[PDB]
Amino acid sequence: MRSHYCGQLNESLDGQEVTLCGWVHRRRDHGGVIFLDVRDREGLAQVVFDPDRAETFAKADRVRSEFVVKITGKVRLRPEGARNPNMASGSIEVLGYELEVLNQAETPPFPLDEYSDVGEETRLRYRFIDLRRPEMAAKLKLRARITSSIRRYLDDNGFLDVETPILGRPTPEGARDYLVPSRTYPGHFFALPQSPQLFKQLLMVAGFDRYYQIAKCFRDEDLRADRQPEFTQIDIETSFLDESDIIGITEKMVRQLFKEVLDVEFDEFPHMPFEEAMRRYGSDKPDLRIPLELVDVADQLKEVEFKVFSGPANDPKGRVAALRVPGAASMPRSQIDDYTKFVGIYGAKGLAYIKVNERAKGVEGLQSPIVKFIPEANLNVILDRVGAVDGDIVFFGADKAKIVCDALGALRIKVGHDLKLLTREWAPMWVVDFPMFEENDDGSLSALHHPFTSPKCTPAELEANPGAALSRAYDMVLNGTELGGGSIRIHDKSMQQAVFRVLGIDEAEQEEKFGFLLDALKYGAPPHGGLAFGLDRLVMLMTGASSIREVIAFPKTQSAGDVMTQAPGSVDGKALRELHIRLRE
Amino acid sequence: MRSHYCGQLNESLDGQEVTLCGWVHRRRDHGGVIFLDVRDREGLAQVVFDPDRAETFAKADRVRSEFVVKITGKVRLRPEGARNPNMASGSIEVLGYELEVLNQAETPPFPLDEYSDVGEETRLRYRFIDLRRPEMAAKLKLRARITSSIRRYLDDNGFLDVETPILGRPTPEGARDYLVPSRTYPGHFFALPQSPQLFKQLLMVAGFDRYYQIAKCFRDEDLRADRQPEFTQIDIETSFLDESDIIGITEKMVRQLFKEVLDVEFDEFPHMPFEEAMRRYGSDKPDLRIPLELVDVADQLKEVEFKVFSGPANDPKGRVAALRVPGAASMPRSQIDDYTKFVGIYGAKGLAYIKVNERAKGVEGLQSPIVKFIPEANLNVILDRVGAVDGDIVFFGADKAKIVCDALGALRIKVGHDLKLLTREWAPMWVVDFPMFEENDDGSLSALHHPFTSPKCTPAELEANPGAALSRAYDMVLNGTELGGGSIRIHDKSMQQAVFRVLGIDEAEQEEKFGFLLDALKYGAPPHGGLAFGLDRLVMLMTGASSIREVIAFPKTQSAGDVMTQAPGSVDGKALRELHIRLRE
RNA sequence: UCCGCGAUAGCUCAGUCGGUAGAGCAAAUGACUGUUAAUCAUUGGGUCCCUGGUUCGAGUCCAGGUCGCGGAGCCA
RNA sequence: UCCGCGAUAGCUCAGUCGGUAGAGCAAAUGACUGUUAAUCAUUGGGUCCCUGGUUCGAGUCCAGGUCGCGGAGCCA
Ligand SMILES: N[C@@H](CC(=O)O)C(=O)O
Ligand SMILES: N[C@@H](CC(=O)O)C(=O)O
Repeated sequence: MRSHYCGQLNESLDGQEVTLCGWVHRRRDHGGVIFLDVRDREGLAQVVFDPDRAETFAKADRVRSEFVVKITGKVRLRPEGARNPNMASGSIEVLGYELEVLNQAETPPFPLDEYSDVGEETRLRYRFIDLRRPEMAAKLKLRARITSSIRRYLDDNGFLDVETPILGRPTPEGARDYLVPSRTYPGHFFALPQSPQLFKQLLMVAGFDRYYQIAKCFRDEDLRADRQPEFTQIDIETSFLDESDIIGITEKMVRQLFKEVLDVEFDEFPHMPFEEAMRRYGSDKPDLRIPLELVDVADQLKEVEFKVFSGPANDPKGRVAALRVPGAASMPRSQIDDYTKFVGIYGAKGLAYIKVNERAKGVEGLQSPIVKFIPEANLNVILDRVGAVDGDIVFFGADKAKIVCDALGALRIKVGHDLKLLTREWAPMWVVDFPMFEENDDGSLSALHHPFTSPKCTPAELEANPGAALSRAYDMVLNGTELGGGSIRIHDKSMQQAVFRVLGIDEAEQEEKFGFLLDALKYGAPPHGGLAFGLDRLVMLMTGASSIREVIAFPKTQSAGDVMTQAPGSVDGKALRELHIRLRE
Repeated sequence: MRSHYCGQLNESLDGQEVTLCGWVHRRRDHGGVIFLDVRDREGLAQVVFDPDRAETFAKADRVRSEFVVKITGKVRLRPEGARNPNMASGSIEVLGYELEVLNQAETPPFPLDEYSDVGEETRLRYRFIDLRRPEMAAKLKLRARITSSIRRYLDDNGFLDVETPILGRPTPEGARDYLVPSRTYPGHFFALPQSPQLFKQLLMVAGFDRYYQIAKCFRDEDLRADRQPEFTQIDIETSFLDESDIIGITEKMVRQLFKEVLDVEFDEFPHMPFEEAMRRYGSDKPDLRIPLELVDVADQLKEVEFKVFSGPANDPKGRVAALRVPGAASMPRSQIDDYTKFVGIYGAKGLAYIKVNERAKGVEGLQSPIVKFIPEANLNVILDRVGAVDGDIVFFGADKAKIVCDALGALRIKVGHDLKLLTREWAPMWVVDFPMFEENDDGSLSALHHPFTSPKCTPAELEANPGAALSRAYDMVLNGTELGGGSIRIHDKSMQQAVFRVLGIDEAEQEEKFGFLLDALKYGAPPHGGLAFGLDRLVMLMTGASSIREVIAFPKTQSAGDVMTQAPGSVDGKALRELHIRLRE
């Protein structure tokens, strides 16, 4: 039916006649000559109409925006003073022999025009015309191209595209599970998976050497800019491989992927320990595009008159880190206050600062209310260590380790972006050597990866001082965002029971919830380790998108609702009763 | 860590030493020589041990079934009288230099041996060792290879791998939807999709010319041998194409797929109308491997003494079809009774028959209680038309059209398999020219495809006598099973509202449930049509599997439960209350 | 919801007439240099799906219930 | 659950001091042979998120509620 795509009309097609189908982007009427910009998946082309055939002209005057039309005409090499740079087929035209309106179109709620600041609620309510926009279309086509490349790579390296079930068993240890009432088992529920974890491990026990799957995952947690309740994840699991082999394969994949699509190269991936990343960046996912760095300085603030410093400086559970931000002594007190509230949202009691103006003048030349409570010597070697000179300002996080790490960690990236201090485009890295556990506002512990992660120690050295236990885990970080990660799994069962005990799971749940896991571990489980990628975030980075919603066909709002389909919706009492449940108002 | 896979040890590797990791399939102990059959993803190999290195021997005597071991040895060209035909590396051996037990294994509940009639409940409860069996593994690897080929094809033809959301809006027209309580919208529910239908259509409106997706689909309906509650489906949708183009592309895909994997060719796909398929096979999915055929014969039974024949023979709403099954006059009355009950389960009041023994002897020579109520002439031309001779038997379905179609339709395939009358291996075909609607035990109508299917007539000729309306639908059938199908969609909105009205959906639901559809249709929807494949059934056919559960990693039971993970399970009252619901006992 | 079949050792299953528990395989131990579904011997192993009822007595009979398989309904 | 920002024509938004509704764009109509974000003119277009309360009077003020965005909690 169609001869060629509009956005694929080259100069070589001159003289030839073409039949193209598509939408009417915009129409320009001069009376004696009518212009149409016809759009399809490949781009836009221009069709011109003269009244020598007044019927086609009549079918050109009635045509409005976003009409679905089929045009047959001749490819005319357009004049030199009429060539369009933006249009890929802008050095060419089509004289319209015959036009047909395949379908009419009502006026599009928002324009598909250059720089129209719609308007995300409206773009989501009419997502089916929002994706008409070449930008969105390019993003989605890019996502498809990406998954194409990844699938190709993983297939070429002996991985098996295996599907794992969505309807699974509900357990109360991981993230909040979406529940599905069972019609056949009243009082029981299915649960949507956060990850095909247990299943992929079983597939390793099953003898499949290498498994991969681009799988749907579901978390009933609240949303954020890079977090959706329903997210697609690139699952990978292998047998008889250590962490070096795994990070090797996955890194190789990411490199090949970035070279196939964006055609970029990454030099090398720095392996950074968790401790270091927390020490000098205050984040488990450092943004290495920002040269700003946290520097410990509490060693010089032990016997100082200022008490909010010497407090945690002598407290082993906390620290006092400094943060030099350059040329910013000229900061208005307004901005300082904004930053103090900002570090406030992460738990910081306040935000001490030192404005450096003249270091040659000693204590004076250092504008700050704090400069009085700190001796000149300590002060000077602090400014020396932090690398500050005239014009800079040094912020201070002095509190519990977690608090200063989080507050200065976030302040770092914030003032990093606010001053545009990004030093490179792509900053890939590996965060390695994690702790095995962490405590959550309470004596309760939780694995910072997942309870199936292999510890470095033995099952005896684990239930004794679990805090000194390291995990065989590893995360991949790109431009401050977590591309993904994984770990080497437990296969000793005894060990698995050890970490299950230390996490508060007694043998009741061990048998009832994770019984099949222990079983599979006892019936000959091989050394296996894996990794997962957040496909959504990956595409968000590769496109350069602001939000995850920009790289998802039909995303959801912060309340996990879809404005286009009005989901979630109401269900009649019949189907509700059939699932053996009642509501409550 | 591993040098080579066990099942990839060729003769060329002779002399070379290899390190292979895997499971211990079975062990044979002769005392002075120990034999191990080591298995991995590629197959089995044999490792031999002599006591000249008694430590490795000690690590060979302790080893039992399904132990996870790593063996380093030398590839020895085994003697001629010891070569194994079944084993791919059976003309070779490995003398074990050093062995290491990577992990021990408890005795496998069922054996992984040749012809052990386990035992599907046990195979499902321990699915992680069931998939160790080379057969299951081969099935899954085949499935992966299939999806690989399909993805490759569709990608090569300008289709876009786009993901559609799982959490959608609940509607009460299609199949029973699985519901998901909303934590943020109390009293409202999400619903798992039966198909990405509306979404794929929106993606057609969105300007993406060609879309495909291997998507998860969910139906809360009871199960069968080829029906699961959670099934994977190959979704396809295109714009600006008619049914001929679509059936062309999809058929081309299936051909290429069958040639890439099984390396078979299909001659041509016969296009059979719905009416014909129902007339001479009594099924919308004919098994063309069975030469047995239904033949209308009611025209000869108008004024006959037998009343169960002449009843429906004069009734326009019903018919009298005959079914000749050859050489089966020798059938025991037991088998006849079994068949009568069998056609009984499909609504047939009974099952009249004629045993043909001697046609030269006239009415006698025809053993039957019915032969008395039917004149000799009519009888004889019936036997002539049905093609019966001495030794054959002719069954009769005389009832309402639906009843005889279903009962004889099923009897046909049953006696087709029971007598092994399969004439070819692959019988591909297209069933085309469906009716638009059908009534369900009630004045209520339902589209036999789906309410978005394009009718052949106009929106006026549709609300008037809807029974004379044909759909632009098409199904692909292989060996009697439905591989899939699709149709050309509605884009007139007026038409969509017409079929929505005739299906009992008032403008209330039209606005509330399918509002976004009508909207998208009004804002410039192109002529689009699509198709979907049941990937599960496809793999079931290509493998030659008995059940769908054989080609699914972790399938479910007839009550939609998983015996391995004990799903569905119970959830604590906290998470239950958080989703704003209560149970009832 | 309906029809039909089924549940006994780790696995496949027999178990009569209602009379108080068996085989093969597997496992553990033993012997053996060439088997490849190794052979051979010794030994261990029971919530007869659950719950009740009739019996002096229940794997066996009755009733209800649970689970697994095929089908009908259902599967736009 | 908490912090912050936000809702006015189809779209982007102004709306003062509480005084009874506006712009640009879009649409419909008109003119024009060369524009490419065409130009120009005429005309149409309001559930000021919802619900109440104070006022002679509410887009404006108060209270509760709904929705959308960023973040905290949360996200094994
Ligand atoms: N599924 C894990 C990663 C893995 O175990 O591979 C996660 O999402 O953190
Ligand atoms: N999704 C439809 C087929 C299609 O519309 O393509 C079905 O399952 O019957």
